Amino acid sequence: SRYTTEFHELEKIGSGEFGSVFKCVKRLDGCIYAIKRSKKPLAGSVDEQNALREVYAHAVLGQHSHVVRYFSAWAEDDHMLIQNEYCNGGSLADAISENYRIMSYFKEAELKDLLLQVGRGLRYIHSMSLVHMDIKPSNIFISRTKVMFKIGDLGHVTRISSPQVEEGDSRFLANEVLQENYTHLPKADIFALALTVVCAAGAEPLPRNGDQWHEIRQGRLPRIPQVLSQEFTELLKVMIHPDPERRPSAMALVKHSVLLS
Ligand SMILES: CCN(CC)CCOc1ccc(Nc2ncc3cc(-c4c(Cl)cccc4Cl)c(=O)n(C)c3n2)cc1
Ligand SMILES: [Cl-]
Ligand SMILES: [Cl-]
Repeated sequence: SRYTTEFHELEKIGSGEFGSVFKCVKRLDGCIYAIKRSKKPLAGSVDEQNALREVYAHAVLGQHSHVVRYFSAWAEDDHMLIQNEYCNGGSLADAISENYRIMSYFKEAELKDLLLQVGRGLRYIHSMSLVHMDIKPSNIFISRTKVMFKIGDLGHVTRISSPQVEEGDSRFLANEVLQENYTHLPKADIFALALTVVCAAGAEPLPRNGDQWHEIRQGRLPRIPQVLSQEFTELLKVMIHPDPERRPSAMALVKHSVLLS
């Protein structure tokens, strides 16, 4: 078994439809990795093409400081194993839940930092003519010890020039993608990033549909209980503009003074 030969398993850190994710130490280098272990997808299934999008996204991208690093993938014993960088801070979804548990929150400066850093990850992905298509808090990961945010799960990554769109979570989905308009996909990532920051900011749980859903896609920003400066707030609001061309590109985002300050 390559998995057991190369690695010692420390604890399960995720599970779901499939499979599990384990925190492991690699024996040769003594470093900690996250390894996703699952039953090998049925040939031709959605789960397989997700795994395919992921491997081939990595082949294009290689490494970036705001993208969760993909080291290796292999299959053995009717399982698929995917080795990633371990982010010791968990996902942004975890951190938001923990904030509610203990009644903490992200200060405005910390929210801007989140926005800027994920923006930097999108800038790189977009510059390679890819789009992520599943930005949301559970796919943003956190490395600490001083904090780095990284984009995880490239399973929905597709090409701008020949997009195959597996829709993401309807809570974070821009209206034009739902309308099967795939001509501005980088701006769907920007949209979802705005709502991701809004979630991080303490907003009520986002609607999956209904009037509240549609109101959001009209460019109306959900209520945020923290007082944010008006400049920060207006930047979030423009990121969910109904006209995607009025949303900033990631390039424009990471040069924004409100964020760099
Ligand atoms: C620490 C105790 N707890 C309570 C929250 C259990 C879960 O806590 C976590 C601690 C750290 C992480 N970090 C982490 N770091 C990297 C990955 C990478 C993948 C990943 C992805 Cl997104 C795609 C393909 C392959 C992999 Cl390994 C992953 O699924 N998870 C959960 C990942 N998780 C998480 C929870
Ligand atoms: Cl098993
Ligand atoms: Cl641009």
